[PDB]
Amino acid sequence: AGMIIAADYITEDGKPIIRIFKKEKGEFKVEYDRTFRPYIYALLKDDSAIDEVKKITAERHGKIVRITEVEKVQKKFLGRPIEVWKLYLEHPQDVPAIREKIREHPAVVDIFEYDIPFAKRYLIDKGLTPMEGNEELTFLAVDIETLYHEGEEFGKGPIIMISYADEEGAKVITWKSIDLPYVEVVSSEREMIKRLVKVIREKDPDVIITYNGDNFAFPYLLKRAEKLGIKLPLGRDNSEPKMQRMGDSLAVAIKGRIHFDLFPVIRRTINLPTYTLEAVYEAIFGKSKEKVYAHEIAEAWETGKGLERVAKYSMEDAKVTFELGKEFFPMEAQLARLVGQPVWAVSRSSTGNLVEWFLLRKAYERNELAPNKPDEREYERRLRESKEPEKGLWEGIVSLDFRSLYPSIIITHNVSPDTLNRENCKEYDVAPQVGHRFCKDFPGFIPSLLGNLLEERQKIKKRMKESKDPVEKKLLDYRQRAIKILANSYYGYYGYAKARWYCKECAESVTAWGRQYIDLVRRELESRGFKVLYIDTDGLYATIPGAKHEEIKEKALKFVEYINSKLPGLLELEYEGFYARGFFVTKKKYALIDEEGKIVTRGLEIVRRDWSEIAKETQAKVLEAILKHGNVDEAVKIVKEVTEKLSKYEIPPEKLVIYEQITRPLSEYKAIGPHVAVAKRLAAKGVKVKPGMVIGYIVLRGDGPISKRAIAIEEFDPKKHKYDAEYYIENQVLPAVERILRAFGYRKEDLKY
DNA sequence: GGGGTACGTGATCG
DNA sequence: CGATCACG
Ligand SMILES: [Mg+2]
Repeated sequence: AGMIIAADYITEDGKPIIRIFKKEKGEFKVEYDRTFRPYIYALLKDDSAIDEVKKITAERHGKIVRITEVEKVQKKFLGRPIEVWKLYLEHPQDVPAIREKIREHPAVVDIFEYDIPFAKRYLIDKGLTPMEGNEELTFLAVDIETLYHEGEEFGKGPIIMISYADEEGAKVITWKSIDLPYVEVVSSEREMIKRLVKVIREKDPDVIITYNGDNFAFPYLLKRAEKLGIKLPLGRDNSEPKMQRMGDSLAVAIKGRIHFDLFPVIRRTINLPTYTLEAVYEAIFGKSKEKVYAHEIAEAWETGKGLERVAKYSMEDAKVTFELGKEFFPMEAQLARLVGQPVWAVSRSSTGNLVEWFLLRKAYERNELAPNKPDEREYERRLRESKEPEKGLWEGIVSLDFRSLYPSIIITHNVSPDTLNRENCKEYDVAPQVGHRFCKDFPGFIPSLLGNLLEERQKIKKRMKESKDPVEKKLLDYRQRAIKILANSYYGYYGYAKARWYCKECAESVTAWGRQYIDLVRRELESRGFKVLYIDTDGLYATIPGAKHEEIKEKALKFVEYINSKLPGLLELEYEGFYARGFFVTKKKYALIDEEGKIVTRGLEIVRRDWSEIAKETQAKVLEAILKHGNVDEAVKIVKEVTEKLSKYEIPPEKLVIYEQITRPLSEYKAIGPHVAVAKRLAAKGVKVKPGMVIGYIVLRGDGPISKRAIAIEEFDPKKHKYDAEYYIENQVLPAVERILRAFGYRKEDLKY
C-alpha cells in the first residue's frame, strides 16, 4: 500500500510543483503534481465588483502578481449559504503579496483561507491523509556529545562523539582512541560528521529520532559542518537539514524523512519537573540511567582518562532514544492520520492546533468556509474575556477525571458557533445560568464532527472485543486513543484565543451544562463518606478522612462503576489514580506523591537555570519534607535556616549563580536585565557575545536595581565581593516556597526568625 | 526549494 | 502599570 509521509512544494520556471513523499511496499517514492493552483476567497458587496477586484495587482521578486482566474462559488458560512469568489494565483508566495491589496478594496467585505500553507492546502483539497496503511517504517536514533566550557558561544567547542541506534544495536563515532566494541574511532571531527552522513544515507531511515535535536544536535551539527566546510546531505533529495523558527526555539526538518524529536512529544504526554533523558527513560521504562555531566565529559576528553565512561553514556543516550522513539511514535502516527497532517507538524503541535487542522479538512469536505484567525486586537480581547481547595496535607488521595463528559455535552446540546443565538430559530437549547441559546434546527458543524468521532471510536472498540488478532488490536488501540485525545480537546479549543472556530459562549455553556454532572459526582461522593479536596473542570481529588488506603481505592473504583451506570450515553467518569499524600494551593497549583514515592506537581516547581541552586534546593527540600516526611514544621524550619545562612554569608557563591541566555545582538535589547548588563561589560572587555551564549551571574549588595549590582561569575571574588542576602532571601528563596507554604497557613513573613 | 510558526507564566525593566 | 524577556 502507498503511505504518505509528507508533502511540500518546489518552484520550476517560476511555477509551483507539489511533492508527495510516499512509502510504497518498502520503497521511497516521490510523486509530482504541477496542476494544483493556489487561491483565496473574497466576499464582495455585489457581483458587479468582481470586474474591479479581478484587476488588482501586487509585486513579488521584482515581477508583478495578478489574479490568474476568478470563480463564483456557493459555500456555507456561520451555518448560512454564502456566495464568495475563489481568487486563483500562479504561485503560493503570491498570496501574502496580494491578500492585503484585495482586503483594502472598498467592495471586498472580507477575505478568507489566505494563511493556509500550500502543501497543507493540497493534502486537504485532494483528500489525502498521511500515515495510512500497514506500511512498515524504518527508524534511526541519533545523538551527539560536545566539548563544553562555562559560558562559551554556541558551537565553539567541537563535537566529540556521535551516537546512533536501531534494531541492529547502538554505536558511537569518536575521533580519540577508546577501546569498546561499539566505538568507531575516526581521525577528526570532520571525518566523524562525514561518517554520520554515510550511516544515515546507507541505513536510509524513514524516521530520524532525536532527543531535543531541534535545538541542540542538528543546529550544532550544522554549525560545526559550516566551520569545517562540509555539507550534510541528509535529505532524500540530498538537501541539508533545514532549521525553522518555531516560536523563539527551533524546528529541524530533513526532506523525504520524518525528523521525530521526542522532546516536544514527551513534554506534552507526561508530567515531570525535569525532562532530562534519564528522568524520562526511568518514568516510561522504570529503569535507571547514568548521567555524565558536561564538566566530566570535558575533563575526560582533555585528559584522555575515563573516556570509556563517556562513550558508554553516548551509546546509552542513542539506545534509550531509540527505545523511547519506538514507544511514542505509534500514537503520533495515529494522530497524524486522524488530523490528516504529517507527523513532523503533528508531533510539534498543541491539541488546539490539531483540532484546527481537523476542522480545516472537514470544512473543505463539507463545503464550509473557514473563519479567519483573530487579528492582534481580537486575540487580546479574547484573552481579556472572563471550588477553592482544602488546606493542609491530605493522605490517601484518589484522582477522578471529568474530561470524557464534555464531547457528549457538545453533541447533545448542539453547542457550536454556527448554532449560537440564531435568528428565527424554531427550537433551541438554553445553557443553565449563562443563558446562551443553541439552535436545534440543524446539527452544528463541531457537534456533527464530534458525533462521528465518538461513533468511530465505539466501532473501533467493538472491533477490538471481536478480534482474535493481537497485531490489529494494538493498532486499533492507538486509533481509539487518538480519537479520545482529539475529542477531549474540543472543549478547550472553544476557549483558545488563537482558534478560528473560537466561541466564548460555547465554552461557558459547556462549563454550565458540565457543572450539573460535576455537582452530581461531588454530592454522590460526599454521601459515600468522601471529602472532596480539589475540583476543577478537568477533574477532582478526594479522600475518606482517616480511612485505610485499600478501602479508599475499593470505594472509589466502586463509585466510578456506579456513576457511569447512572450517567446516560457516552458520559464517562475516569479513575485516574491514587496518591499517598498531597496538598493543593489553588487551581492547577498542587503537589502529590504516589505509593512508589514519585512526586507529581502542577504549577509549583522552579527546576530551571534562571533560578539559583539555593532556591531550587530549598524548594525540593520543602516538598520532600512535606510529601516524603509528612512534616510541614520541618519544611518551615528548612526555610528559616536557609535564610539565616544567607544573612550570615554562610551559603557558597556557586549556589547563587543565575543563568540566562543572550537571544539577540546586545544593541537589540529594549530592557537591560541583569544578564544583559553583565553581557555588555563582557563585550566591552573583548568577549565575543553572540546569541545562544548563557550568562552566569551573582547579585551583589548595593544601591539601585539588580542589573547595576550583578557580576559575571568568573569576576566574582569571595574576598572582595559581598552577595545580596536580601535579594537571595526575598526574590529567590521565599518566592520559591511561599506558594507551597500558603497551603498550610504561612505568609512570607512567617518563614524567617 | 517555502512560510507561518508556540504557550503559559513569572520576574524585572523602564 | 505595560513592556520586555526567558524558561522548558
Ligand atoms: Mg546526549
